Amino acid sequence: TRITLPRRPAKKIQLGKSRPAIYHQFNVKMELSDGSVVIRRSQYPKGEIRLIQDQRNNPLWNPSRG
Amino acid sequence: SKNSVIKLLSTAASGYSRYISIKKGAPLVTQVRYDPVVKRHVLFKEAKKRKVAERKPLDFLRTA
Amino acid sequence: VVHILGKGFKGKEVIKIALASKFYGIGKTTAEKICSKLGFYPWMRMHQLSEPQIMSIASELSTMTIEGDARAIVKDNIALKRKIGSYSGMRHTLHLPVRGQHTRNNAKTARKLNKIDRRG
Amino acid sequence: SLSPLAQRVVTQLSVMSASRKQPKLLKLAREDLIKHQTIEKCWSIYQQQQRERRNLQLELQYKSIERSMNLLQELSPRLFEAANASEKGKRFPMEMKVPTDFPPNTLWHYNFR
Amino acid sequence: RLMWTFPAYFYFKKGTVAEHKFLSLQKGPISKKNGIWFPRGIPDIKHGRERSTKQEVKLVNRPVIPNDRITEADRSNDMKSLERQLSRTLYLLVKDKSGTWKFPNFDLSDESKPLHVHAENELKLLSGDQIYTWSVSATPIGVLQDERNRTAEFIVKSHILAGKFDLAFEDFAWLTKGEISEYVPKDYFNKTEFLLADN
Amino acid sequence: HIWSDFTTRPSSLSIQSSKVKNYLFQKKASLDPPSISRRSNRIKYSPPEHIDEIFRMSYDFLEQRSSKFYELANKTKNPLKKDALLIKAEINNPEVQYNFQFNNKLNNVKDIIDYDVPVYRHLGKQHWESYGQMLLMQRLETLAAIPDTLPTLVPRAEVNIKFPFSTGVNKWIEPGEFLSSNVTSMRPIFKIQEYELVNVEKQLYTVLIVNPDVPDLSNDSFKTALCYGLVNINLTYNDNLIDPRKFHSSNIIADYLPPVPEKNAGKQRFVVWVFRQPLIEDKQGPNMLEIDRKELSRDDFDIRQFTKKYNLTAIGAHIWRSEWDAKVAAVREKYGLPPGRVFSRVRR
Amino acid sequence: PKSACSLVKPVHHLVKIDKSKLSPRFPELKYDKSDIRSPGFKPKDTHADRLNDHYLNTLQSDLLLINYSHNAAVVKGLKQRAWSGDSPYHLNRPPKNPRGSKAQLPDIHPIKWSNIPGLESVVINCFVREARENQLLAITAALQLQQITGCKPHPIFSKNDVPTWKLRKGHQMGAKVELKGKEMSQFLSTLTEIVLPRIREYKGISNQSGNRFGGISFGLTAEDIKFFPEIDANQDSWPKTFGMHININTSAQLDYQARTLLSGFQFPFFGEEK
RNA sequence: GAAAGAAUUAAAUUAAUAUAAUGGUAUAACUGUGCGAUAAUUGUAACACAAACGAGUGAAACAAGUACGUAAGUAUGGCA
RNA sequence: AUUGAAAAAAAUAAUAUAUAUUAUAUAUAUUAAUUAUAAAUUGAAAUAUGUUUAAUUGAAUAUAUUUUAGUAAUAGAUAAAAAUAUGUACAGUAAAAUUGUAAGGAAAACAAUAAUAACUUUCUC
Repeated sequence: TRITLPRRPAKKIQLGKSRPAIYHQFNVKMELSDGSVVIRRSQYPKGEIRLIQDQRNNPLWNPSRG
Repeated sequence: SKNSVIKLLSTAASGYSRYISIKKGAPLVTQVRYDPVVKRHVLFKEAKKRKVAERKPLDFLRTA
Repeated sequence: VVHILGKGFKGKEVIKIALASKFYGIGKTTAEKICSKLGFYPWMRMHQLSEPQIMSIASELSTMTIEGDARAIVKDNIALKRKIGSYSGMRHTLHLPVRGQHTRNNAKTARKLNKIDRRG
Repeated sequence: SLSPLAQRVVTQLSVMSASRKQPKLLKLAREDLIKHQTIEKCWSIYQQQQRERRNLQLELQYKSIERSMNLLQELSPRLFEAANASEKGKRFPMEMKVPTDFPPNTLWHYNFR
Repeated sequence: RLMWTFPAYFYFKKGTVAEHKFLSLQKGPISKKNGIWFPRGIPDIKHGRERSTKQEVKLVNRPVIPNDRITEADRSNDMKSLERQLSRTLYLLVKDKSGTWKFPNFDLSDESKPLHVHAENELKLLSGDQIYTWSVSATPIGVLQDERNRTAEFIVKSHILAGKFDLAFEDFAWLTKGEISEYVPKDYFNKTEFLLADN
Repeated sequence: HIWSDFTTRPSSLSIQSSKVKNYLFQKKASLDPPSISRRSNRIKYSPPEHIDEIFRMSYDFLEQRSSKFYELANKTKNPLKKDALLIKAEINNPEVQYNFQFNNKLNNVKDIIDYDVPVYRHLGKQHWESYGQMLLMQRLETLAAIPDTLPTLVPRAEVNIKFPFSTGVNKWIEPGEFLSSNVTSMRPIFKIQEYELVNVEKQLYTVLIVNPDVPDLSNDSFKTALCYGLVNINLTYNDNLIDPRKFHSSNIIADYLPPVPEKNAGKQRFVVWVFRQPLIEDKQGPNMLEIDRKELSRDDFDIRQFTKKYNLTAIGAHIWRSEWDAKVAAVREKYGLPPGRVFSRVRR
Repeated sequence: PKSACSLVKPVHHLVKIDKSKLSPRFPELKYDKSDIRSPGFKPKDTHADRLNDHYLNTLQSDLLLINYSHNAAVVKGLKQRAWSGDSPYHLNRPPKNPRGSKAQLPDIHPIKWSNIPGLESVVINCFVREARENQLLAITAALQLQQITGCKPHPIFSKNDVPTWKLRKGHQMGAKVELKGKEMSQFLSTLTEIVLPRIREYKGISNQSGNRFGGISFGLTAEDIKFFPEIDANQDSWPKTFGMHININTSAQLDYQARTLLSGFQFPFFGEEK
């Protein structure tokens, strides 16, 4: 009834030999709604993204300004 | 009748036996204890041939 | 064919009407010239869309008013008179002929869909 | 054996797992190790200094505020009272945004409201 | 060097047009082959990566081109402009009838309204309603006091959000903490150094 | 650039290896590490990228700091403060770190690790605290050598013993070891390494090896036994191995009698204690002290009472422990001690 | 076993024996995880954290200025009350529990240069309740979390049992991840800029939300998670997205201070404050 | 002034403990963990406790070997 | 040992090799590996040799050869979810309650909930 992935025997990480999970990350440029670019580290492979709906074009974040 | 008694015999041909109690499906037991006759520790295997519930082999290697 | 505007489509599917189908904010004539501005040879299927092209496709739908975004506009036009003294509001709220049809008999249809947020 | 959904779950699991994805251990020579230590220690010292500078500055500001408020209390009681109010629901303005990596197209807005 | 292998099998599906481009962009690792000397050790490979070394993974439709951090105003050295330094905290300074520079002073004759509000009103009046400010708090940051003129200048803090200033005071400027030392007197600077942010 | 200057500063702060020094200070990552002796291994090796310029910047930063510290250090008059300043100046020096970490501290060569230099001494102390001192403390507490002989210890000097003259083999004794009667037949050699700032010329030391576990059958308990007693020993930070070379026959208050445990008397702790002398002011040179040699007895020895009498302070300790074996009779015969008793196997 | 009597013996020295150092068992483990020689080494300070830098420069001084109350003394919390000794039965009696609460509450200190409020930690609790049926859903949720954060998630298991909700005890169900330092800061920045503006009728975080002491929280639906750029990248691989709780932990003495701090980092706050 | 550590006091044995009830428990018996999987071994047992006897309970120690622990050591089944 | 790049050694441990002693020592030498282990028509990629372009490099591309990919969790001396309940060694503290928080509610999970004197270390005015 319960859908599962049945476990194999676990691999023994010895004490001292445990290594920290450094995932593969690319430096990704986000251009926001306006031309303000910001670099962020990201796991998905895409060097550049440009955003349509951000805080920089939302009325809540700037009240004064198919 | 959920437990029984086996007869762990001594590897060294001494005859020494260390009777212990086991469940019905007793993972074929093998214990390393002292054999007074041969003045040394030694492994003790079961004597009469009983049976073990189909215990699956563990998949240490990745497969299928 | 892919995840075009999220709920995308399938290949072999000529785009022209395909848009009229999945999309709710656009249909028939609107979808027709929508391809015209994006200039895609008519009778053209989804599989042939050059991904970059879809990009234009997307922007195009953003330009005009599509998706349940308009579902609400009507929802409000409904609530409007409904909120005022409007026979419709009763007909709509009670789930009865909002088009003054056969309340006596053929009215199950109205009861089935006609309701505050009708288009469900 | 496994369904397509099961396969995709396994793939997803693998993405997260360290199974056969991680390199060899970063071994160094003794000279290299020393160089690394000297780099790290110096950096740590610099960071501490920076923290002290900032902390000192904050302390100085606090002292100045204290000096001001005592003076205000001495001179004009009403002004002091006005100054010393509960600012419980004080909210930073939404224009004071977190500085980006690179600036926008329009750097500054001269008109508002 | 310590990073994991990029799990390309996840992000790129096998037998797809997107994968193929990624593969073309990439270059593979040199595998071990029998009967050959590899003087940099034998290749240790798993998921197509040399474990002994760092991995490099090369990657409207438009290139994201960021704007220059230095500005036109910065190049010209226009002190009255707000766009002149983008990475620093600018502070409004003002030059009085005399040659001295200082932070905007205002006479509080009424003493009915709160102090920060009064300051804001004065600023607005000076501007001609071009400025849009926000007081950080009602509490004063510090005081400038003296014996010759029996006065007490209670200093408020406030943040320009969106507007001009542009204008008794002769001239003004927007400067960082390092430039204020040059402009303003030494004693004055000492009095009001710690109030200003370094960056 | 204070760390390149060696006008006033000692030679030990530099790296004596030229190749290593060159590798440390280059303008590009062109050379290969002297540590990796084998060519193929050097070829294989790849240091982490950009390491050089950053390292240089770090050196400059810490060199500047050291120079600033030195500006204070020379103005300072009182000695402990000056030493502390010196330590602060040089502790982050890469060269001194290299020297200390990767060369032996026990038998330090003076040109590499000079314990006359304050920084190196501080490093050595820190190293001792990290492991060896803790171990010693554990062995003293577990075996019950502290309360049984001498109430407490505040470990200051690192004390290491050896038995070179008996067998031939070279081995520093780990605290709480079981040594054979052959091994401990002839006398041991001490090394009292001092890490505190102390007057090398004036400060004398005493060394006492005591056996708390010799059985007294009148009392139905045990008594102490001073197995080896030296007094008025001169130590120097580098010259510190207490050997028959150094100490004279006048210094020996009780000359070495070997461990000769009786059969079934049990395991016998031999816990060496190292005390420093009381230092007297207004007196140039080393202040000696006379021991009443008839008063102190070897077959029964109040260590605490002795300490009280001569105003000693226990700075260091070490311990081994011997039990009966076949050769103890032979050892007794060699020394001319009597046959040796044999006790009942049961502690009834 | 001859006995179960536990009784630590006293010692005769003040040296602190680190027992780990005296062994030769775990030589890699004797090194600190910060040290390069440890297999546990990770480059920590890899790049300049932007939100943290902003906090340091602009906000912290402003916050201090806000929180200055003149001659503010410490407000002691509710503590365990002692008994008055007006009866000999008070003599070894445990103290009366606090006035209102059963547990003791902390003292609220005046804000000075040392104890200015700041971000301490973010925790992203995702408990997927359909995973009582399907264990694979928990895995997918964990992956999603990892994608969002760039940090390793930890699996949540069902701690309790209950019949009404079809829930067993000891069953893997979603995941969590405590972000700290630079990754946390990045995650906050993404939330402020990318995700929360793409939520349609988003007023903000409630002013009635939070702990009594410096902790604020809110949650995102499965609809909201598709705005994260890593999920956006391959929405195809995220059909059944899962919602999440987001516990922000501050170094704030009280909750209004924490709210103010979060506002400084461009978080909108809508409800009527307590 | 700040950080960081080491921690210290309080509180707690209400959690928990293979299972009743009581007794004990954080100096932890409880919990996590590495190793291991041996002492859930083999001869003599003094001596007590309990006790009519037959029985039962604790157990120093001597001897043979095993295990873990730097070591002190601990282990002759389980907190009782 | 052989190529790159451009006299030796000296800790610690480990491995290698030896030899001293009714002492688990030392001597020289070098710093391997550190998340893995069969079985993959097809996936991927590296090398060696086959055609056009400037002997000749790059490209394509074909055959052998292999290598990869069997995608799977713990990375922590983990710590009150479920898993082993005898030994040993090391290490830590629970529960309840209340303010919370997408669905979430009396009842999922998750976060926060005593005190810092003194002591040391580091920076610093």
